[PDB]
Amino acid sequence: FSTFALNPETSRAPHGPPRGLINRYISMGLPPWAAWCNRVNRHALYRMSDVSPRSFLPKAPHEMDVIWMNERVRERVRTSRQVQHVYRQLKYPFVKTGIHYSDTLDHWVQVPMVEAAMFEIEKDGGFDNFILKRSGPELRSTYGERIRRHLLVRQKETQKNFVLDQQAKALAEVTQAELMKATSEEELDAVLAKYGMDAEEFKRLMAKRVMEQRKSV
Amino acid sequence: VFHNAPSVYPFTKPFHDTPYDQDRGRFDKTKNILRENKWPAWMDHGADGTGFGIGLNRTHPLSKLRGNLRRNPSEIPRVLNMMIQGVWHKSGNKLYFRGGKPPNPSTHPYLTGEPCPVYGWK
Amino acid sequence: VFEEETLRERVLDRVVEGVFRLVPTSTDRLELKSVANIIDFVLTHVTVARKPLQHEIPEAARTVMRSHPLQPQLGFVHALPTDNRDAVVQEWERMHHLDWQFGKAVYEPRSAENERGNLTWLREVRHHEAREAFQADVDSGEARRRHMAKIKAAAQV
Amino acid sequence: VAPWVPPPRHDVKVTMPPPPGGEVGGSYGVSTGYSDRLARTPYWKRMALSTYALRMKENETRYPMSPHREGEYDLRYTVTAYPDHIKHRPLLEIGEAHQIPTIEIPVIFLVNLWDEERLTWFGRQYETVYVNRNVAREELLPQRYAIYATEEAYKLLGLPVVNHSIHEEIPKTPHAYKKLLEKQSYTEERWKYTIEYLFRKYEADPPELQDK
Amino acid sequence: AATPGVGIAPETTPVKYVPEMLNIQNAKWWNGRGKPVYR
Amino acid sequence: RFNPEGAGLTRGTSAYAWKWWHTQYPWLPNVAPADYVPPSPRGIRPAAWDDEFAD
Amino acid sequence: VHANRYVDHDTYEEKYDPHWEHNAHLVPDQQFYNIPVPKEYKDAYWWRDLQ
Amino acid sequence: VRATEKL
Amino acid sequence: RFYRPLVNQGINLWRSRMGRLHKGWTTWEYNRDVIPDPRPFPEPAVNNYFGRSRIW
Amino acid sequence: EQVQDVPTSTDRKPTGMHRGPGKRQTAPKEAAQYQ
Amino acid sequence: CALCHIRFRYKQDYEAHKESELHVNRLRWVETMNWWRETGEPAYLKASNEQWEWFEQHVLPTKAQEMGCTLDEARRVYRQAIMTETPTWHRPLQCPTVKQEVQEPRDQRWPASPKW
Amino acid sequence: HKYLAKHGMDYQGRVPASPAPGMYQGFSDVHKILANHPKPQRESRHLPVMPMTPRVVFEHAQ
Amino acid sequence: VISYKAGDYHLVPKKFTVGKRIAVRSYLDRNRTELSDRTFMPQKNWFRPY
Amino acid sequence: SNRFFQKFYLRCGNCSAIQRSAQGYQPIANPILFKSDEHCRNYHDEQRRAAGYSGMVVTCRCHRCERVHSNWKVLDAQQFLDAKLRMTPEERAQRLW
RNA sequence: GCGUCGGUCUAAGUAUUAUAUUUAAGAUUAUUCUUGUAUAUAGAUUUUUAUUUUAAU
Ligand SMILES: [Zn+2]
Repeated sequence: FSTFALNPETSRAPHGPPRGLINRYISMGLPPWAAWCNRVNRHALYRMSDVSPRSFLPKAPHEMDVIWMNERVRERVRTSRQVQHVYRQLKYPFVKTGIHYSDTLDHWVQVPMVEAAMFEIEKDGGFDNFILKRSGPELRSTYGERIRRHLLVRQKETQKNFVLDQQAKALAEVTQAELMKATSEEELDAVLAKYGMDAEEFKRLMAKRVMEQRKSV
Repeated sequence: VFHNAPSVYPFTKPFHDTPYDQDRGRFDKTKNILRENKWPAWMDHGADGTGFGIGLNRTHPLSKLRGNLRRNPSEIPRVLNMMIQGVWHKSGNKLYFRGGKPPNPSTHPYLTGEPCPVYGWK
Repeated sequence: VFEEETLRERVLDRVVEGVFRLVPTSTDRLELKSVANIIDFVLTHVTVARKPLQHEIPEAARTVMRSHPLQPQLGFVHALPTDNRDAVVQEWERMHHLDWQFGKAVYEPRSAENERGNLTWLREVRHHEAREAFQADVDSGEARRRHMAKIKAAAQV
Repeated sequence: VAPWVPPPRHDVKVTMPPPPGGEVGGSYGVSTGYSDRLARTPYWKRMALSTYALRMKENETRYPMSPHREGEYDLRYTVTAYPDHIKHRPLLEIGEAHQIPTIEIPVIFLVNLWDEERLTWFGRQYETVYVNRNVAREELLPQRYAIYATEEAYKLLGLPVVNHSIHEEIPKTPHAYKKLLEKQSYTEERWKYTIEYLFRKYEADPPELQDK
Repeated sequence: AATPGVGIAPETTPVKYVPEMLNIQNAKWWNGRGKPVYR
Repeated sequence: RFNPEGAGLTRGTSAYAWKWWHTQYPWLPNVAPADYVPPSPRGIRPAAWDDEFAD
Repeated sequence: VHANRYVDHDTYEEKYDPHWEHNAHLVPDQQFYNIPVPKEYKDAYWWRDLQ
Repeated sequence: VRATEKL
Repeated sequence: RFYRPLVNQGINLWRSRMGRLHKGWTTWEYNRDVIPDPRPFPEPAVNNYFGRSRIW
Repeated sequence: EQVQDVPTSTDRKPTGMHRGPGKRQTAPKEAAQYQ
Repeated sequence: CALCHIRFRYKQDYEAHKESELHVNRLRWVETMNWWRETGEPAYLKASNEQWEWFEQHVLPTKAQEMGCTLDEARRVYRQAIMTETPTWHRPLQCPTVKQEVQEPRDQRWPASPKW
Repeated sequence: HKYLAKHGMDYQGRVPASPAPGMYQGFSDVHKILANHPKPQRESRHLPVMPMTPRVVFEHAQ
Repeated sequence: VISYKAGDYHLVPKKFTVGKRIAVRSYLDRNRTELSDRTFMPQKNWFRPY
Repeated sequence: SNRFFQKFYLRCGNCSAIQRSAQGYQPIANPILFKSDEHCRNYHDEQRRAAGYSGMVVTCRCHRCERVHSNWKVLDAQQFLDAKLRMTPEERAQRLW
């Protein structure tokens, strides 16, 4: 605290250790609400220096459901109106209905999450990634563990449904070397009978494709 | 600690009141469902009108037969009520314990077989 | 409601016996008394008729999927979470669209995947194109060199 | 009863205890790790399996930081082993009003999308647009028109990695946001702040000397 | 018949009134059954 | 106090449903005999429906 | 134990992956010594590893 | 069937 | 130190009127921490009885 | 500033059906819209 | 008056409503919103276009040679994202006042106040 | 209600007592959904036998 | 181009939702006046395949 | 706010030039005419810098690419030595000072 | 406690109904007038009395 109009930033306290009472509690790390304590016992400046927060979880962390990212039900000590009674109360976070679209499982999915999760989802690139880079005891949800499983399947199904495109392109490539000439349409049966990729399915499928050449023009 | 249920605040809280609900505990009353009991039906209510099969049927380890002499903490409240109260069957005759010296379920001879109607025991 | 015998026989010989040439047992003829149930009774005994799809593969294409480098992991279906309990208490919960809700998902086995925006799909199609590029070395032989350059960096030291 | 009590989490090093739990992924609250594999093997054993050049690599003191939880202070040197409360603070402090205003996030459009009401473009293909937080989540992402503009999203698509600092800091007050709009207007849409764009008005004659 | 004494909180905020809110002393050696759970 | 054969009861539950309430067991869903297997696309065609009709 | 198992197209059973057992995280149990699960599915059991 | 559809 | 607080007298006496329900007991005095035993004291688990109604 | 003629109201239907002080008048988010 | 959710109990004010400070102000607001949609917005984001595309053709060519890079690459160094503009999301409207009013002692005191 | 529906008339006769075999088969404690009569029978033709409920046996014991 | 006028998708299908937000249904919104066709029309059945 | 001195080591994202930018002593808003919003958000904000710019966009001008942006990754000074000690003596002239 | 009556309720129960009350059934009748609660109300208070509540010196 200094009184000049324009106090340009500087390395150290320009005018000695900052004077005032509230500067006395900031010089020791406490927050400026220590100025309103009537007793500042060695436990008090421990209690209010936030060494370890007096703040807990509504249900057991092992049995928690709604995704509370990094929150507790912190109690806020209020001082009442005209006659200053001091009372305290437990303030919760705001849980929104998280109705997201996790494109891993190509469908909306709902998990109720605190506002802070609805931000850290978007900071993580998607809803699913926020489920996936968090880990067990960190993402202490239960719904988050039911939707991580579907996320872990419906990912390892994409990877599986990918290698299809590498076992299919292998066939498609290696069979083209036997669809080389249109000499015999009795032979196009035999090459198809070779890879057991029947004609009646393929013929019209290519037909629908040349029609699709006409469906897309 | 009433709210140990699946946290769903804006939706309907399934089961909420039903038999199978959450948020009612584990070792609770209201668990008539769980009427499934390993002990055979006939030994907790007699095979016939006279409450024949009624009793506490200790069983041999090897014997596949299942008896209702449990000692789990959830089952001793009824295993004493057999030894001190006894059963007053709705037919008028007092069952397993009817007089002075209360039985010793753990010194019973082992359950040898379920009762039959035609003979006594299969 | 096809209840009175005169009405059930007037429908059952015509639609389930006549049109479909199905024949219903006695105990099912009891509940087979509505337009809703007539439709289902058929739609079970005709669904139990389609020859079970025969997974028959040729040989010439078979040796392709064997020698092909990239193979499928193919065990994930079990990782899926189980919801086993009394069929009612499990089903009473889905009294409404409690289906996609609260970390559940009606997993219908999917055979093809949308490729647009699908992170986990582009997350590997590049990792694949990073495998075809690394694979190019072993084809030409710059891998063996760049690998034989380590041991000659790690020998004289 | 516990048959096969599990081994400590990160016991993989030959002559120093495993790092404390929580840091490896476990239960916080204890500072000093300990593994009965290490403490039972006599000293010479622990000095047999290791050469001096190695212990100086696992003696290694990463003093304030934690070698495992990258970016956070080692939880055997804090006041108490729990995670750093200060870094992971809930977005609302114990007394403030929730006046976190509407925030617009950047999304990478994936198809040339063309509004039919304003008759102009929500976004070209593969260009990041700042869209609403509840257009993106509810209309742009579920259909495959867009994804988020994260670092790795750029990596997956083929675009030069750009750091939008997506929600790097959320503003808890409108005028605390309307400053963040001024920071983001500079880094992202920088052509607004060129000596050529501050002078479109004047690339030619001051208008009072031109014809009519 | 029973009583939690806490009074059932809203189904949304499951816990109001921890016993600490009243400056209660519940040492295991003082009243016995004390030690709370949010701890 | 229950009435089985009550023409409500959803016809699957007449012993599971004497419990559950007076205000819920009408809604107790239909599930299965718990041994009825899904309709199975097996190949057993009715004894005399035959092909031509089956085809 | 059947997750991530190359089905071989002869016996249609899981091929013996020698790597699998290394990406496997033995989750303990009471009626089983130590059930092995692949690494990716390890966090769903985060409570039993704490019990 | 996928190799079918490419052609 | 933990300074003696003067619970019985002074303000801490009247503070009960000044909106303070729970006047704490001095849990710094008995602070020798060894458990008491409840006045409905339990009798040991040995079956004292030796009548004909002795129960297993 | 020439744009300070903000109409001390707004179209938004007042939440809080019942009645009370502070209804149906401008909000500092709406006052920045018209501005 | 559904516009402002007003049931009228007293006559002779249902008449004087149409020009009441509640109605006439709710008239202006629900109108200027139309103004924005009717003419403004389809022209505002018109000019926002016609200056950018001006830039990326009249200025960015020469600017890309300053980075020593290709022209297409700079359109991601001079516009890392296209922060379009709405009524709901204007950053400020005016650059805050540069010459701030000069502080004084408490109650016009002079030459210095001992109090705050 | 089963004669009226199937015969188009009021029964107009003394109804048989002793409910027919096969009626009230899901009921368990009939005793009210009946007179104090026994649970009628199975749907059989075997000779009538009292289902020895705990009650019937007591009457024997009187 | 891919036209889109907004006011579209609302992710959840238009039945399970209010304007936005999936709506709650809890066997107390429902009447007992449905389910009263059971007095004549019997409930659905699972006919086992022969 | 700020009361205690601390120097960070900010790493740019455009050139990765690890430049250091300190935080001097800026005095508390006056307690004589107290203001509860300006104080309790001065303090809570001070923990967020003291914990290495946790919830803030960092806006300092680079020294290598002379321009002011918001792309800095705040390096804890043992992630900095991880970087500083691991650069050939020439690139220390390029990325460091 | 029945009836009458007042108020509430057409997305949990049938508005000749069920909630929520005041009275007391049966038989005659059930008067005059309003300053406040309630309702309605229009940024709220302040204003404001179809029925109801309480009132009538
Ligand atoms: Zn730089």
